[PDB]
Amino acid sequence: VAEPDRPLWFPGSTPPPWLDGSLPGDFGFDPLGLGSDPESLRWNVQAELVHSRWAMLGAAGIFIPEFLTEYFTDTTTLFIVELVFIGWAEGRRWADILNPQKLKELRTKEIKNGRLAMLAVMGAWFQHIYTGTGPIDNLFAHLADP
Amino acid sequence: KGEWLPGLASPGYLTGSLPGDNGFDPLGLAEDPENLRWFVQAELVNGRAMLGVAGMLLPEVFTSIGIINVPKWYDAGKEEYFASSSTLFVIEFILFHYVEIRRWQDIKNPGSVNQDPIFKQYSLPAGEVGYPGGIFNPLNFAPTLEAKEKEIANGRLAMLAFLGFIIQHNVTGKGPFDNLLQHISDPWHNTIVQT
Amino acid sequence: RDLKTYLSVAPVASTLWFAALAGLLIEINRLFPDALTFPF
Amino acid sequence: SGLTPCKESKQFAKREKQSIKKLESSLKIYAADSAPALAINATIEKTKRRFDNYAKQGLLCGADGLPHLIVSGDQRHWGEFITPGILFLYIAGWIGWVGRSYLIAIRDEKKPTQKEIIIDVPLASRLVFRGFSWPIAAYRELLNGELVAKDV
Ligand code: CLA
Ligand code: CLA
Ligand SMILES: CC1=C[C@H](O)CC(C)(C)C1/C=C/C(C)=C/C=C/C(C)=C/C=C/C=C(C)/C=C/C=C(C)/C=C/C1=C(C)C[C@H](O)CC1(C)C
Ligand SMILES: CC1=C(/C=C/C(C)=C/C=C/C(C)=C\C=C\C=C(C)\C=C\C=C(C)\C=C\C2=C(C)CCCC2(C)C)C(C)(C)CCC1
Ligand SMILES: O=P(O)(O)OC[C@H](O)CO
Repeated sequence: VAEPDRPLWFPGSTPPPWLDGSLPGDFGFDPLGLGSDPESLRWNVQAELVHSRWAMLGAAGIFIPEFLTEYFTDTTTLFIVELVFIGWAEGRRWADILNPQKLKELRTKEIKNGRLAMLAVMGAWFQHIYTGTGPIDNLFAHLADP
Repeated sequence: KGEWLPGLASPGYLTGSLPGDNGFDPLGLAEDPENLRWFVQAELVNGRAMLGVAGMLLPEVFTSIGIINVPKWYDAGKEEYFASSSTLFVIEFILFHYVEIRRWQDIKNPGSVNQDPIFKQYSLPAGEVGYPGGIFNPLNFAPTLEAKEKEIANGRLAMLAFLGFIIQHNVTGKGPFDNLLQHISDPWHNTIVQT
Repeated sequence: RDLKTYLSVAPVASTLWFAALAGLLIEINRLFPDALTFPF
Repeated sequence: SGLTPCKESKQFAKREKQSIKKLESSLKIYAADSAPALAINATIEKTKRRFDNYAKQGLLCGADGLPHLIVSGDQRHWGEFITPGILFLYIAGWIGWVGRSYLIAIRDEKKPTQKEIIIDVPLASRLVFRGFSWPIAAYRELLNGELVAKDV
């Protein structure tokens, strides 16, 4: 499943031996090498995944403020139940980590969008910090003038 | 039998021969077989909690509506005696002393199954260190086998149950049952989180 | 990337350990300063 | 124990007042609302608080007006030494037991000294928590807590 053809992030050239495009979304990226050990990558992979899956949903939180241009016992219990629940959830996911050609497409695409939310979900707050203003309108509200 | 965690896997010491085996010994205390045979005995005797935890719980809820007027379990120091307290300790000690050592021998060599002063009579007929049949089992129930795993499992919960009782008492300043019912005053706000 | 880990596993480990230990101890002292006894 | 408790002490009480007056003397040159101000006042409340707490917990205080600890074992003053002492030995053993457990696991095969200068083995498989129950090392004692090479 090797190819010198994958759309590298930096064209001509970008080939780290560990990355090969065998994985989905392999745009040949990792100068640091932040995973040159298969134990290193196999973990990073799962890590870069779950994150994305979450970030997407986070995005689904940016979907709600445009539909309209927080608890019955705030935090506390709401968290413990969360801890107790996502625990067991993430629990088993942990135990699994240590124990068709069509699908590649889906998964390559899944990561990239997923990559987007994180950069996204990120952006909306380091723009919100220090700078008390919502992003809700900014798309064409800040487009009025730089 | 089962496993406490799907990965990690059971140790070799936890064969499954013992009732209540679930491959849970992350630290490694019971790894030396002599070590187990002792901790197996300790788990049963500690576990058999049950007797007490039920002893501190049930009479507290029999005094629920006013059926009995007995003091709380943590208020029963005095004068719950027709002979005063200090009398009772010595009686409790001296004789428990006797029972405990005899029980002790059976752990090293079984044992002391026979009667003693008795001039012309039977003796306990049994096998197995942790469980002795005989009047200990007058009904003559089934030393099976699953119950042996039932016995444990219920004792283990009782233990955790005791740990709950004592802790909770502190902070919740009162009865483990008032406690229990203060939570029921429409919970979702009546949580340990409060304290 | 195996290399960075090991690197962090030499006597530096001691500094990180003692920094973490110091932080714990100081913070404990913040929440409970002037402690001449254990009263509970 | 010629000492009379920090509550009915006139010296230990006097010592409290002396310390806070000196602190108060310092804030007079900075003008409230300023930084060095709180820092001084925050120091004063801590001063009052620690003096207040010491009287609560007991603490006998000598004629000098400072608390003296009693380590005789007296039940009235267990918190002054025994209870912290029990806590120390617990952690002291825990460290001792975890460290011993490490050098033992290392010895078979490998280059043992390699693991000593570099420990890219963290708690080995999972050795730290083993200390939570160190006192069960009493049972290690009845077997082979000691090697029989030299003497008994
Ligand atoms: C006296 C109590 C007691 C004793 C002697 C045992 C003994 C044993 N257990 Mg058991 N167990 C207990 C209680 C006990 N257990 C409780 C309450 C639970 C519910 C989680 C379990 C769940 C359990 C499982 C799932 C398994 C065992 C197994 C075993 C056997 C092997 C492990 C071992 O040696 O234990 C060592 C003995 C000790 C460690 C006793 C000391 C423990 C510490 C000091 C107490 C901790 C106090 C508490 C946490 C303080 C508060 C903490 C704070 C954070 C709030 C051995 C016979 C394994 C087996 O195969 O059974 C045959 C098995 O897989 N146990
Ligand atoms: C294993 C631990 C343990 C257990 C399981 C118990 C269990 C019990 N204890 Mg005990 N206790 C313990 C440890 C334990 N304790 C310790 C360590 C101490 C310190 C000494 C005590 C000190 C203590 C005291 C001082 C007392 C108890 C009592 C009791 C009993 C309470 C219910 C009762 O009054 O009689 C059981 C309830 C009944 C038998 C109800 C039926 C009565 C019959 C049918 C008569 C019929 C009357 C009438 C027709 C019915 C109609 C009434 C209607 C109007 C409602 C219960 C058996 C009380 C007791 O001794 O009970 C007699 C009480 O006096 N305990
Ligand atoms: C709570 C809730 C509920 C409801 O629903 C709503 C809401 C509110 C919204 C919510 C939620 C939210 C969320 C979940 C969020 C999440 C997020 C995330 C995950 C992010 C990440 C994020 C992430 C991110 C950024 C990441 C990033 C990363 C990066 C850059 C990296 C880089 C790199 C790499 C690769 C490698 C190489 O060699 C180097 C470097 C250079 C180092
Ligand atoms: C009580 C008290 C007191 C006293 C004390 C005393 C006097 C005692 C003692 C003591 C002694 C006289 C002891 C001894 C001994 C011995 C020996 C012989 C030893 C040993 C050991 C070992 C073997 C250990 C080991 C280990 C561990 C286990 C842990 C870790 C470490 C190791 C690993 C090292 C006073 C009063 C002071 C105070 C108060 C309290
Ligand atoms: O087998 P379980 O699920 O009843 O586990 C026992 C509890 O942890 C307390 O006994």
